[PDB]
Amino acid sequence: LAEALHSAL
Ligand SMILES: [Mn+2]
Repeated sequence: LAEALHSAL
């Protein structure tokens, strides 16, 4: 989830 958020951002 951390990196999902990074990509989303
Ligand atoms: Mn990242």
